[PDB]
Amino acid sequence: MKKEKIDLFYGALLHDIGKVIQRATGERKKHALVGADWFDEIADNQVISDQIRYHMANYQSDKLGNDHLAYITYIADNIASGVDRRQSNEESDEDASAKIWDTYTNQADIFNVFGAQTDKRYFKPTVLNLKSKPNFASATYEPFSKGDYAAIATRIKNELAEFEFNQAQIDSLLNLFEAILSFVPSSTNSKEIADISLAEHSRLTAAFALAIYDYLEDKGRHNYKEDLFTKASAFYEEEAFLLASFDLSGIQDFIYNIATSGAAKQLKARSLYLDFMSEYIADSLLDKLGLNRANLLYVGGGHAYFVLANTEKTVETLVQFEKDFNQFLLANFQTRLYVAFGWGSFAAKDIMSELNSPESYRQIYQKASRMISEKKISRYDYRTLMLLNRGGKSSERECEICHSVENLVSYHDQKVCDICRGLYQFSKEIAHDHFIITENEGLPIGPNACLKGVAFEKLSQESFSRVYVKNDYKAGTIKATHVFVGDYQCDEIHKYAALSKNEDGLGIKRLAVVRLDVDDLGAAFMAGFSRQGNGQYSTLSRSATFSRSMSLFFKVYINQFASDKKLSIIYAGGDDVFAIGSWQDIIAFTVELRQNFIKWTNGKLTLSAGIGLFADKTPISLMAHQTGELEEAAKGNEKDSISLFSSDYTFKFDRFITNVYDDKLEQIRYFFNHQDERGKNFIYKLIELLRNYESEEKMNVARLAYYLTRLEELTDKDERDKFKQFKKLFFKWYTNNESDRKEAELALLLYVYEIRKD
Amino acid sequence: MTFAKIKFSAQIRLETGLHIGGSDAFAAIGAIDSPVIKDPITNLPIIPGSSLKGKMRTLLAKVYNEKVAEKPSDDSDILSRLFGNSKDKRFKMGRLIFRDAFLSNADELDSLGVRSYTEVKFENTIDRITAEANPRQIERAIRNSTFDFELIYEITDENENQVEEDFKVIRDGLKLLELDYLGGSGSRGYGKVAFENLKATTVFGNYDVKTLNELLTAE
Amino acid sequence: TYKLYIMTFQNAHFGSGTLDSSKLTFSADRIFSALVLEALKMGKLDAFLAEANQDKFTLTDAFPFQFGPFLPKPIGYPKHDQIDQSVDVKEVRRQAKLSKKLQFLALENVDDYLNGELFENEEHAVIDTVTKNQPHKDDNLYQVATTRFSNDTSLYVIANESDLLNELMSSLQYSGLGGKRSSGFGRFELDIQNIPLELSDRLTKNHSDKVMSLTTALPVDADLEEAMEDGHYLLTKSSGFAFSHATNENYRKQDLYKFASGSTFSKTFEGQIVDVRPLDFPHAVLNYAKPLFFKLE
Repeated sequence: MKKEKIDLFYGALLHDIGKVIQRATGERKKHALVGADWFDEIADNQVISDQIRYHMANYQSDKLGNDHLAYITYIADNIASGVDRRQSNEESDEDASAKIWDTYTNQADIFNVFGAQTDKRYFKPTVLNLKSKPNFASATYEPFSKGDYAAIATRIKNELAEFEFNQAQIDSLLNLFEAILSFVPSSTNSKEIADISLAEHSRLTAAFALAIYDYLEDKGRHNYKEDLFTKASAFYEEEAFLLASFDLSGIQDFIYNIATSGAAKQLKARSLYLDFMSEYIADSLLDKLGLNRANLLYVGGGHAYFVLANTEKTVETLVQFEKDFNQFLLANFQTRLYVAFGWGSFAAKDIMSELNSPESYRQIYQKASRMISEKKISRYDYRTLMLLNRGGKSSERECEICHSVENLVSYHDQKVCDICRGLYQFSKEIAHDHFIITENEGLPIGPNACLKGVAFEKLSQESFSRVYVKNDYKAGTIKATHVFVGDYQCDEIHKYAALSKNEDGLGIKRLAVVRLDVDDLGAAFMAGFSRQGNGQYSTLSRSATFSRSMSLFFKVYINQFASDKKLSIIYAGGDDVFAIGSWQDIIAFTVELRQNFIKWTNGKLTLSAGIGLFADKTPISLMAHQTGELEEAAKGNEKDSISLFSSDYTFKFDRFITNVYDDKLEQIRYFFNHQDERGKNFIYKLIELLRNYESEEKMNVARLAYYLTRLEELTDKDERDKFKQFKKLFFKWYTNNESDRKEAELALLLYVYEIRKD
Repeated sequence: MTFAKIKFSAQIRLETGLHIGGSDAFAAIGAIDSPVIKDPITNLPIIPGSSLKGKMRTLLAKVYNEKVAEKPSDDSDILSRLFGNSKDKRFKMGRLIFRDAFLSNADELDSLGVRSYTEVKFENTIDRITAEANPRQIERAIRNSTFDFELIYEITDENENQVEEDFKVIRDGLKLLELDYLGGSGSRGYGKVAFENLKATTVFGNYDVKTLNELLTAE
Repeated sequence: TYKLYIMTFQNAHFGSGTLDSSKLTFSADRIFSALVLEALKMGKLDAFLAEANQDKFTLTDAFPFQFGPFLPKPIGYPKHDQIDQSVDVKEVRRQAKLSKKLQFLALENVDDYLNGELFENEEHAVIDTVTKNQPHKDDNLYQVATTRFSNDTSLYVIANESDLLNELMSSLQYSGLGGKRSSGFGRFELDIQNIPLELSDRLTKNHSDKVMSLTTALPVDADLEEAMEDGHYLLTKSSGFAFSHATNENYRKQDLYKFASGSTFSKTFEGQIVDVRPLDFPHAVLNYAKPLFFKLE
């Protein structure tokens, strides 16, 4: 990147730190001046400082040149706002500014406008920490506090005291933003809802400024004052932006297809390796376009979105990188993995709220989806398939994990391919925090580029081009890019079968796999905000903060939801969650995750979960397949449902928490913990009567009545009354309806799983 | 002599509770700690063909194996030419095509008055130094249940002089399986079966099964 | 092109690459290899090879048959020209997910799906896995997945009425198809039916309109470029270990990437009975990738 482009980037990203400084200090000066003379106290760079000072176009624009970068930055702000900031007349009247700006309101929850209308909730400004409890939005967190902003200002001042404004530090500073301004409102004006975080708003402003600079450089237009200030309304109609995207097909099949022992380490290493491959695709594509991570809207699950400048050069680099990375994937993974790129051209007009059409809003994203689907349908040309079908290989042995025949090597008396050997090596290197991109050493992550996890102390001894830091919010001594994954691991996978037993030997020696998915996440992205305000709440800002909130919940918060639990989160990105553990801790973790998701999204997004129960030493591919089948069965029950151990036990999830776990199972525990062997053995007769009800309804209710009262008569006199209570309650459950019948059956099944001695 | 296929239709009738077992996904939710293998759809007890093939091969390994069978791959020619053998040229695929066994008297069992097709057997173990009894429960495919047993032996031009020896091997396997158990804890009174209406009929091609049936049934 | 061979199954295991997986329907390569093996073991291998090399021979992938010939979902025809709806994005994504989940349409409504109508899947078979062991060294535990059909669901294949093919089919119905055939899984009962009058007029081999392949076929090099330049398709691997009686050790037969069904093309093409034998081994492995097309609207 050019030095001018870097200065434009920094001026557009730091143009709104003045709001934070003003709120921390309480000064009545304009935020632009406060940010500018704060920047002058920490760094001697006139271009960034006066970009921050003059991002307000009405503030003495005559003192800037016609080619000044500020005229870019200012218009980028209007784009990242999805709102016209001039037509409001908030920019020329100080008295009206003191009346409209409600600086005493914190950031509002993005879900206050999602779906139907409910009670508004607000976030208290807090610094993100990997070990801190979730910051739940509450209606009582609306009032503004200066004390929270004081610590924010102190930390940002301390971190930027010795900051070098260079390309290599770029991503590091962005991470600092994500650590600090993710819960600080971007604007406090009364007429708008403050559900855009200032970090996200600044990131969008910087991305749009870089895109506008690239588009104008390609067109040979250097008079930014005339183009973006004098003719800003005319430029809002120009077709100058691209919403691009890529999807990597084959991720789940590549991760979960393991056939031999040691599947555990390969499984986690493959999940992390595909996440890093998607990250490397995004980073290398940005590097080829001379952009940075600010242009990145979303990366997750192999799905990623970019906002780029609409030029023939951008299209040529897109298709060239498409061909190069597909050639690399054909060389290494054959047809197992395939990346597909699409891009849809859109203008500024269609991302505002006074000029966007909700149809147009979606249309922006739509074109790209249709093009990606078309390229996914038609994958390879005639050369590629003619080459892949050439055969000519006389091989007697194969790889024992993914059944590959390319470059077989011996390892632990077992034949594995080069990629399997790389994941074998990488599984031991997952424990490190730093991952480097070298030219030859490590797992091949891209064209002439390999990924290698190396500890910190050895980082000085290796030649690298890019460094990723996993689950770290601290700006370290090394200029790196920060990525977040869900990778809590309590023990090795083969031990969770034995770990289910307690100290007294209670508990079945079985493991469990949970697959969880948030329903209609794509519809949430596309039209979740269009239901309120007659579609006016549909801007890229709201989709971007929805993406960031989903990432915050499913990449770092899930690690705290997994705390102290005997489980491993193999894959947690976007909407799909995959964990393997002891069955009690797995079900526990699923219940807590959804309760906290319902509290996080205010009941707007629901979850469907499938919890398969499996024995020790079972193949992992079969595990994933059965648990995904249960997840789909749960998806079939009008969504918001949980499927426990079978498609038969599919329940509405809220009913599962309220009725199955803490209502029926608790009473069954309270009763049968006080009972001898005969009462515990009567559970099997109870279950058999529950299963056979449909065939012999009245005879079965007779038999159940008999069995309950014979156990009445067998119970001691002191314990008789509690039995009468349980007998009445269970008879009511059995005679009420089929839903309570199935719930009682599941509660009995869970309890008999808990007490099993074998 | 040209292609032929001979089918040994029979009706396995459990004289004692059968416990083939193997609860993995569907039968795993049985709440018994040892569920019998069932049909995923009708939840009916099933005798898989693998159980019959394995038990017949292990039983004939004690009669038609002159050398000690350290591994099934090192079985005698007679056994490996019927049950197959992965590590030889001629005997890669065997001449015996077993089939699963499904309940066929479910209506008769309903007429008798049963409520379930799998009983629960309660057992216990007595310690020797102490005397505390540890109890346990295991499922049992109830007796007087019939399963359709159907095994096909293929007759090929090259393997024609060995038809009589093969027929003796099937006879000695079916009547050894009638004396030993069929899966489960057979040494404690389990899995006793009986092949009723044991009849061999040529199906594809043609053969003189009329000489085989008389020496198959009765004696 | 002539018959509607139906085969009622009760339990079968068609591997998808691993022993623990079992597909609902088998591909044409599996049944072609089964027929070739049956002809070889009976003695009349050369007659079946001569019939297969002729252009009159036809074979299609197994498709479900439940009170009416069912067919593969046309890949690439949910086309927006007949799928434009005014519903909200929630319903749009729900119907897109339902279409993507659909794998087999009924012949009675195939054109209806081409008009934009929406259909759902049907209860055909349950994919269950059974765990077995080897009690000879007491250190083995394997798992086999099966595809036990019900709801009176059979499978059907489209082949010419020929005495040889009918005899090989009748011999195959007591040999099983795919998987552990000598363990119970794979057996079926044969029946021979005539093609319904709503299918024979469209079941084709040569026009210039848009034709859904009903077979995992691989075009020759002459028309491959013209096939993919205006075609919608899917790719499947026909890899595996080549079953053979002339080696003491198994050999991985050559990998092959074939166009699945239903891949739509702008025109018909020619297939191949491709040799995928490892080098220096007398008898070869034949992979059948020859098209049987369906005419569309």
